[PDB]
Amino acid sequence: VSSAAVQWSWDAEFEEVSDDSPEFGQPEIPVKKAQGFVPISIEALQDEA
Amino acid sequence: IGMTVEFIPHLFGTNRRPNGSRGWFAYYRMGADVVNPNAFRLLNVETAS
Repeated sequence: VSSAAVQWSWDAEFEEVSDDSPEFGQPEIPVKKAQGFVPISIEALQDEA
Repeated sequence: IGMTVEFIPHLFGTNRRPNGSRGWFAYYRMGADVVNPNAFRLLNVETAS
């Protein structure tokens, strides 16, 4: 979630205020995948050190 | 005085009955001015039309 600050103002005595509700936004980040694979022989897995 | 925040429990509408909303009121008091104008110097780079 993201937003900004409210805006103040210099007012006099008995002066009505004005609403200062801020606005909001929303960033988004998707999650993706990566992979690697290698096949080996049985004889080899036992011979190579 | 510093920053004070207040919680108004009940707002009204154009017919002086509750309209289902609340609020947060805040205010601040301070003031300043320059006493001796000759203890400063200010450079003014003004662009001719």
